Amino acid sequence: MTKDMLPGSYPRTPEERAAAAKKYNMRVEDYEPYPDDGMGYGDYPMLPNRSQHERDPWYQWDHSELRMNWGEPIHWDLDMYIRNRVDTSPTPVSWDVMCKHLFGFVAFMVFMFWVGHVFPSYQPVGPKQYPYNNLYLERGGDPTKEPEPVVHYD
Amino acid sequence: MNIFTTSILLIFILLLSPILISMSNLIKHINFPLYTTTSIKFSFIISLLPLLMFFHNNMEYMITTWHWVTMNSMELKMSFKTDFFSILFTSVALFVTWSIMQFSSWYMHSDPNINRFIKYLTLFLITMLILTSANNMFQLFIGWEGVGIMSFLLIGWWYGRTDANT
Amino acid sequence: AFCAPPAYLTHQQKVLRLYKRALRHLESWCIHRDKYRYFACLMRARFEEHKNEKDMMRATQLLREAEEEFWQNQHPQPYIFPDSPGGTSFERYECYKVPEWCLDYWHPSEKAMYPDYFSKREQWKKLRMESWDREVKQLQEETSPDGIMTEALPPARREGDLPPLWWHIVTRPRERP
Amino acid sequence: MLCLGALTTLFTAICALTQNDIKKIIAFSTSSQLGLMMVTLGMNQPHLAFLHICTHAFFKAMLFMCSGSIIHSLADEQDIRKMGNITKIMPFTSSCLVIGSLALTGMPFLTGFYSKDLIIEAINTCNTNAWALLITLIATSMTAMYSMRIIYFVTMTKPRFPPLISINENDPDLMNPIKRLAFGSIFAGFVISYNIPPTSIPVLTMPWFLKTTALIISVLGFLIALELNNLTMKLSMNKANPYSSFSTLLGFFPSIIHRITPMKSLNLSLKTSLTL
Amino acid sequence: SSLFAVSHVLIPMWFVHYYVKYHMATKPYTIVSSKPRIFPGDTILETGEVIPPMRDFP
Amino acid sequence: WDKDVYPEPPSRTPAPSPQTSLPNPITYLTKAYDLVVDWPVTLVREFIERQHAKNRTYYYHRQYRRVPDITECKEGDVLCIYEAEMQWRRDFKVDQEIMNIIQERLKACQQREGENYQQNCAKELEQFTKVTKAYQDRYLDLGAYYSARKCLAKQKQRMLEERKAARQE
Amino acid sequence: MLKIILPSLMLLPLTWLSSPKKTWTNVTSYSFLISLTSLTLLWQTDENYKNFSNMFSSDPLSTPLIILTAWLLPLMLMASQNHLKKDNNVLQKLYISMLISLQILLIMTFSATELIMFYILFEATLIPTLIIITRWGNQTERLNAGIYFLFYTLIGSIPLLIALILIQNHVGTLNLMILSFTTHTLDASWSNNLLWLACMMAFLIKMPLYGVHLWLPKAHVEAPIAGSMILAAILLKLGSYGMIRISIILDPLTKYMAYPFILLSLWGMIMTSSICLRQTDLKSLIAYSSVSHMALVIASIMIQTPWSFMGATMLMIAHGLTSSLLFCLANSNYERIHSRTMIMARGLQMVFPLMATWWLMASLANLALPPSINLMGELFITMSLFSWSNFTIILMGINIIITGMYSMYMIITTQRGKLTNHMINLQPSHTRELTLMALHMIPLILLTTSPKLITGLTM
Amino acid sequence: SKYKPAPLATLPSTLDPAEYDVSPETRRAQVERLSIRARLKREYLLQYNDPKRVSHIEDPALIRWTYARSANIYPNFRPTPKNSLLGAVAGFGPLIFWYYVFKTDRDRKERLIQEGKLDRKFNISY
Amino acid sequence: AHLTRRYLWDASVEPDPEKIPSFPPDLGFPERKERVMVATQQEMMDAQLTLQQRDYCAHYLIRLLKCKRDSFPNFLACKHEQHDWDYCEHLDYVKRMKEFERERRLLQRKK
Amino acid sequence: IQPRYREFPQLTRSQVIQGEFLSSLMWFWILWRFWHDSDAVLGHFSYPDPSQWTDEELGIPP
Amino acid sequence: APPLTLDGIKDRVLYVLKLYDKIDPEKLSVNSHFMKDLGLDSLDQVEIIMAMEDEFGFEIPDIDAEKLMCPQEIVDYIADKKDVYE
Repeated sequence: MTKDMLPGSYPRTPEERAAAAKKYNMRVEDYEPYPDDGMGYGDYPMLPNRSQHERDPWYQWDHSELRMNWGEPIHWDLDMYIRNRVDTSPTPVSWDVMCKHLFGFVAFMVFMFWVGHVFPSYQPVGPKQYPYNNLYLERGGDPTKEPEPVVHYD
Repeated sequence: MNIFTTSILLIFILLLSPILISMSNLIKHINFPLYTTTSIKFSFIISLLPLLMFFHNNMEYMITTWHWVTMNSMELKMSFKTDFFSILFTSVALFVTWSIMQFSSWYMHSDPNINRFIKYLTLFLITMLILTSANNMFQLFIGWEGVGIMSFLLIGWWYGRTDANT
Repeated sequence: AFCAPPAYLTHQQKVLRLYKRALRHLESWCIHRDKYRYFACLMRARFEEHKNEKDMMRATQLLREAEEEFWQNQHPQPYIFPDSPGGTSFERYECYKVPEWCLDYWHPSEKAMYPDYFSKREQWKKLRMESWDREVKQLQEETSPDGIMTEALPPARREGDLPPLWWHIVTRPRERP
Repeated sequence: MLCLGALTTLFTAICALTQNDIKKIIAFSTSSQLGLMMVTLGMNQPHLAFLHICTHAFFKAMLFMCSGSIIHSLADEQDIRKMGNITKIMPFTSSCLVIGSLALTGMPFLTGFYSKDLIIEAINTCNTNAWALLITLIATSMTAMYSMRIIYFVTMTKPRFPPLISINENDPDLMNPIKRLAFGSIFAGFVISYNIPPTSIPVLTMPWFLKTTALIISVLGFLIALELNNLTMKLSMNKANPYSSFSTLLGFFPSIIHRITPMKSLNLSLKTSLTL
Repeated sequence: SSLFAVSHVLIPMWFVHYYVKYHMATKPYTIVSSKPRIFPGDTILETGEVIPPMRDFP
Repeated sequence: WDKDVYPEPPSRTPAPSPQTSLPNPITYLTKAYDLVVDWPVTLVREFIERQHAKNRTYYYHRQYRRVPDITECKEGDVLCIYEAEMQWRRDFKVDQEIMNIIQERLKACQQREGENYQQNCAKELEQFTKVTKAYQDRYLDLGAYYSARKCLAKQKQRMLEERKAARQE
Repeated sequence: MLKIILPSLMLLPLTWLSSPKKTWTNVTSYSFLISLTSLTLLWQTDENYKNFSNMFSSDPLSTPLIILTAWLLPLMLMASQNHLKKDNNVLQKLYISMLISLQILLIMTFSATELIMFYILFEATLIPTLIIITRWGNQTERLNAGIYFLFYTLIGSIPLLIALILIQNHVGTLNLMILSFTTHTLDASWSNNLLWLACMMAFLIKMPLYGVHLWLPKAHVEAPIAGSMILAAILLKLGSYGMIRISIILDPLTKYMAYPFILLSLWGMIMTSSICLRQTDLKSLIAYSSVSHMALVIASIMIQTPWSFMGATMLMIAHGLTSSLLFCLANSNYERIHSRTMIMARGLQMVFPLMATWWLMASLANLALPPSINLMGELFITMSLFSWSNFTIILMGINIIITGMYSMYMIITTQRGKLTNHMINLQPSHTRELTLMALHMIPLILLTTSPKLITGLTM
Repeated sequence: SKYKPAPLATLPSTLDPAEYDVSPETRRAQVERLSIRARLKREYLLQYNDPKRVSHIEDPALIRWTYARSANIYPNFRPTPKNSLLGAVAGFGPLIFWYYVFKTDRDRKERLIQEGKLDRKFNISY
Repeated sequence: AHLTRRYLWDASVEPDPEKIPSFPPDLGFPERKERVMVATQQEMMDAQLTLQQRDYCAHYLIRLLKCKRDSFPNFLACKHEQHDWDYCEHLDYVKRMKEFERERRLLQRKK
Repeated sequence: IQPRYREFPQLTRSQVIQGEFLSSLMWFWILWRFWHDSDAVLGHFSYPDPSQWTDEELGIPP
Repeated sequence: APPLTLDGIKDRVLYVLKLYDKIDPEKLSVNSHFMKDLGLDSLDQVEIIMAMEDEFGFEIPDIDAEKLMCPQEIVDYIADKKDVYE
């Protein structure tokens, strides 16, 4: 390969835009570089932030399991927007209401667990009675010390 | 006693015999899934004996089959906690695995590399019986991570599709 | 999969694809056959109405409204055939679709285990090598001079010729090897 | 442990509702019963959780193997909307599957009782948290519901499968394993519970509406699911809801988290880490 | 058909019993089990010591 | 093996005392297991034992004699310091093995007492805690570069603290 | 030791005086025999370490590095045999001579008693590496890579010479046994903190730290292979060894001059593994993984506890083996596609179903698989760090997660998927490059079967 | 209407105001697009199924991508505000945060030690 | 249903499950007979019982375990033994409910 | 064995007999172990009504 | 679960086509067009392809369904896809 076939810097002229789009195999009215905030982006095109799920699954692409062709400029983020990693496909339900419903359900669950902690459900019964001073000796008693004769009643 | 420990160890040995013969040149000339199925069956039949012994006497043995390494007052060693839970889970898992092995010999034909599937099932069962019988926690983590990878490999059985891998 | 799409993609097949996916999502909702049949007839009535408008600025808005009211009733879990995208068994056997060129690296101990196959294969490859140059020439001498072109792949006109760019269509691995 | 297990037992149960794939339904059944077992660990009754382990094994194995028979019999198709009338075209698989579903529910003498009865008895005889009790009971009802959903859409309605019938239930590498698991799912809980040593002391002095609450609520879930799955047979255009998609989709938890969390992770991993 | 048994069950049991008996039960604390759970009213094999019964319930 | 280092209470077992007029599959399987597995195995081990006794060989323990400790050692004399550091490292390894022995005792006691362990496994517990505190006052807050001099500095700081304490009436 | 490094010198005439057709074979076999005779110094029946002369010694930290250095040479030599096969015979033999020089100098480093011996040899190692990277690299960035890799080291190492010279003028000997038994506590002044930095920020460059690591990707990505093997396997460990040796004369300054470096190592480990999650170049992915691993060794040596030094040794050896293995596995595909881009070829395990097992095992070594000397090291240094501060596990766990992720992603997007049907040049396999992976993995299994050896000074 | 797109969960082809334009100025755009697509497709095929093609295909777009993401970064890096401040933050902020975390923990620990209090009843191996 | 009575209406006079022996034992009791044990400590220990398990009703558990050991085949042998253990435990639970209701009726004595 | 298009296929006695046997064995087991042990309806013991109890039993003064 | 042949495919396709009731059982042939030879619409063609899909248990994509306008074209498509002849 060589220089004219590889990327470069922001074109900043119409003829450079045209040469860059002809390099990247694009339509000049579709070419759109990055906005020159000052970063590694030079003449490399901005493409739509759309995943590889949204590409036609039935078309026999040249790069199957990637949904691309031998040319077809690669998005800067073709290491995250692949089928295996991230999906920006639409949903029948919208992002806003989905997040609202999920967070509300979780928060209501938390609130009701707190309400259950403060309104427990105890069987109307006392505590169990254990005979030998709550088994003082069978739970590390230190037999030399004298115990605390706590006693239950019939 | 000898019978208890002998049976416990013999289970793992039977389960390792298929993985031994898989690395040999004898996967041909026999029917490897039937051999594995029979190994699981005999392992279950052997595992019943510790179960009956426990139901009788309720002893909850502890074995330290092999010493691995000392680390400044820390003796890493292979050791098994052969209590209620271990035996009752071992027997059940071997029962279900025998049945699943017959099924996976019926299902999973149309697959040339069915023996790899069978070997992976045996390896999962071995990691599970390590996890289930462990007395240490390094051994338990061996079985833990083993289960994890086995699920990675069996979920991703059909490695062509980009949903099984996800 | 076999035929490549156009650019314009006129109104009619948009409407028809809408009809198809709508009937399918209805089948998903209306699980039982009687119900799906009833509501499919009702949907065909809905489409038959407004079939003849002659107003390409009314039919398009009817399309947009119908697509919107489809999206507001899109089944979340529709039916998907296996061996189709988004479904089970889609790329399942792709792990078992080995190409043809892998036989070029076989040893003469496996090839000896299948001699007649390779006897036919060598003459297949000979056919390919013979037809390649004429095939390239045919594609060269049929270029649209205005510039625009498609993935249409013209056929062979003469005898002794082969339809251009066929070795990847022919020789494609079977779907259940 | 109590609150988390109860949350799971509710969530995966209501999510199994309005699922079409059998395998996912059994997965959410596993998650629900597992949440119930974690609920059991939420109190000092782990041995009962282990009994539920040993009994759940047989149910799930049998259910998945009946499902796999149903699947490999016909093509790779796994969705109840194209399964049809399996009581008649596969009597063996249907019989075993119904046994497994009934035992998954708290049917009184099929190895699901010998844990689940004690489970619900313990949980309505303990002083921990009322919302956990309530949603676990609702989840048991939902267990009855989705079991009835499988039994309806797979085993009772008319055929929806394609017309080329190539079923073969006859293979000894198929019938014998589910037969063994069925003898398991009928006998092993009795055997185990009457052979194990006694631990995790049970409470049994309590009113009648707590000793029969699991049976009642499972029966009532069966009734509701029967009625509601009969409601689809008649002609009326049913609509989507804000409900029925929180179940069809999984509360949108995958559809959100699996595409924001890796998004921010990977974006921060390229920029702010490598190229910055 | 018991050649499978004698070549997959007996030989490993022989080796394993050899190990358990002459490399594990020799070393001190390899095999450790709980107490055998005596009950009132049994004679003990080791000493003949009879555990007495429980005082009579009402 | 040595039941004074590794003590084991006697395995008192109750007599069977059966009630059923029915069989136990454990015992007959034990008879079969014995007369199948234990008899040829015992034959093989007796063969191996007599073949050992044909040509018996012995080995020893290498008693290491004590040496001038580092407190009797001059600042700079690298030979004395080397010998003292060596005998210290020897004692250090021995102390780790002692700690391992006591931990082993504790675990075995916990298993044999099993459920009722926190009342009759306190002897080994205290025998573990005491030696633990010794190790802690002896080797703990050092690092990878432990040495006789560092242990000595630690001991000296601790004796200084104790002197300052007992200064108080 | 002399019996190990004289035969290693005799391997050079063995190259130059042999036939062109019987030179790889003889030198490979005799290198395996050097590796064999490098096991006599594992005969340590005692606590006292093995001094053979004023020059040479061997402790349990030296010996694993010695053996691994002697063992890598046949592997480098066979991996280097497909490329430069069409090279002239003198060029081959020059490659062989450079590799053997690396062997000799590195053995001399790990066996050295004084620090100046170690210095001149630690720096002599630069010349073979630079020659290998530059004359036999395939690309044009190899020159800038060599410049980076040389001058980072020299910048760090000149202060090291100054500090060693100071220590000689202050004590008199600079020998490691005597600096052990005669080490005065330091007065805790700036004049000694600069000494700490001068002694440490030569090794910390070479390990490397995250503040300074740009030499390691540029070199791994551009060295042919064998340079990459060495640069991943023992040149990074040549800094850890030095830290473990020199830290003894810097107490108590390590209690507070270590916070920045522990912290840099931890955060930059997370940063590097996140980079590994998203990286077009496979040979760079391995390199950033090496940074994310050696950072733990940095933090561990800074903590200076027994568990920590131990786990550092374990991780050192394990990482060396598995990283060399992964570089071999990537080179196996690079010798066919001639591209380091990973997403190019992504549907293997059809053609290479056995190499795809070596891939899997190499990755499971990389991530924390428990029955492995990788997880033993990672776990023990995690335990040391938790003792140090309980709030470090929050970072180690993020690392564990990302380290499962990038390794499994590597495996998937390289092996699993649909075969790139447009690659007729995927030749079946080489018995040579299968034996390579076997010889990398069989040691891992053996050392896992007996890690009593692979520990260090403290166990 | 009743669908709110986002950066994720994008707007489909079915509901965009475009995809229904029947203007004459969008059509020639789409046609030049298809022409480029088909040109490069016929190139990739004429290289794919050429016998005597023994090697693979080089795929220059992937190479341009790797170069843009590896080596074309620093030449086009220009320091600016929102670059310098962002780098200073993302470099030295987590550093300082974890510094104060660990410092507080260690200080509290040595305090509670030297006071002669800390519960280390069995810490042996450290 | 004895939870409405404190969470909804008539609160602060129904007992808490904790502090159930709030008032002294002998209030209203002119004489008292302390509860007895029949299973001594050595029997109850050597039978290898669990701490939760060795309550006042442990002797019937010992009998059940003696059955389940001696007549091990025919594990269905002694159900009467388990019935006795369950009956004694039911009576213990009834004593527990009795203490609850005692305290409930006594918090109403205040007002 | 053969396939059949759009029609109901001939069923083997094996599978139907085995299904009937498993199902009937399940129902036999339920009837048997429910007739014997009907302790799921209610237990041997009654939940006593506490409100109707005395206070002499509880020992309460006015 | 046996395979399928070109004659079987033809028979099944005509079986499906002999029950639409807009195509009478006669008037059809294996080459018979739908629009010109039988007076069918486009939506009817879509319904026909749906019938083929839920007959054979797989999907015909829309781009290819737009082309299928004779039953022999359907048979050719299913024959090329499922790899029938051998």
